[PDB]
Amino acid sequence: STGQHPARYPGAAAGEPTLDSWQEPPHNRWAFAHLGEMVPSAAVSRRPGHALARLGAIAAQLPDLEQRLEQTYTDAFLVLRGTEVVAEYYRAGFAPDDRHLLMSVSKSLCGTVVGALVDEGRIDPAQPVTEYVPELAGSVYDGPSVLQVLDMQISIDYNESEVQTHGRSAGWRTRRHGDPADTYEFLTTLRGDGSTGEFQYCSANTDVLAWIVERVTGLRYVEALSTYLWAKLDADRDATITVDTTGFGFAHGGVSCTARDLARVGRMMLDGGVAPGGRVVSEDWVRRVLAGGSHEAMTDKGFTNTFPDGSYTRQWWCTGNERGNVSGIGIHGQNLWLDPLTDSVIVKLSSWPDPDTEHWHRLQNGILLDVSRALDAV
Repeated sequence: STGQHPARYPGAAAGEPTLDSWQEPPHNRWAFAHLGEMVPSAAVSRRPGHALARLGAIAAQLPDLEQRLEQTYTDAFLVLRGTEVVAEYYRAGFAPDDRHLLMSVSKSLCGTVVGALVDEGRIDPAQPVTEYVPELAGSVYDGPSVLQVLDMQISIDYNESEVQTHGRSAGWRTRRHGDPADTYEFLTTLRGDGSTGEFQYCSANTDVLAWIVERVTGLRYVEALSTYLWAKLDADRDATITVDTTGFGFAHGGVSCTARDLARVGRMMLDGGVAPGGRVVSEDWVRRVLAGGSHEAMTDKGFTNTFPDGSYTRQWWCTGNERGNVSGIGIHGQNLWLDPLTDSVIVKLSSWPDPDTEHWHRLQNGILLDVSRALDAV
């Protein structure tokens, strides 16, 4: 048993509605206004072919930038310098206001929600996970602190299999018989040797954070992500997030939004944690993110080969490079990239044919770094 979870609507029974009950009362009142949460759905456009390239400013310094973006399967690219959009690119068929899957850039959004609750004094990172989610007793999350989840310094037996099972449990892939019912149940199945302190990138960590958020606030993670972050950004559009059969948002990977709106998250980070709608996280939280995590914990050569002094903290990758670059990162080429030096945010949303190869990362990081340097005063 995974304990109490936020009801899908006021008074809803646990787990209700399901794909088979949503037409029945009392479910149908909510379901009729939220059917996309139950059944896959397409937009029917209220608006009735060519790539949009407005690289302009930095185009002078980077002549072949558009070709480089094409080579890295770029769907949306946006550079925010201060409060100004100084460069934009969208591939043919992807509109400026279209939303794009964030993959694990979603994690950095989740960490931000956790940080907001730390700022409020409702989460103490030093406390064990089980202080907030007792039902994780007996799992690999029995013992580690919330901060160790945030920094992903927990040794976990997570086949990178657990990765497929995780997706099946959450509805990203077709369910197999014997699979856990939902994301919460999947998390309780996870085991490890009990060691901590070394970085191990594991998507399960972020979903535990979201579960903690739910227990602390009583809100569905879907709503917490809005209340503590999205609704304070003055975003152009809602974000979306995939949900599993209990309505639990896929915190570690399932958010989609526009490139411009994602940049508003970076802007908030470079503004000391303050957004147009109010403070999201504390100045201290932002400083700790920009400062990085323990370097010695970071033993992922896939990262340190490019960023030798890099680290990871609070759901952000920290390059530790001379620019102090930090980034949200998601597979197939998603970055929410911060360049504090120039007070700039770079959003790149892509669809590399492959999820995570040295080849694509090399090309992608080359672009992000070149664009960052192009923004330097000269």
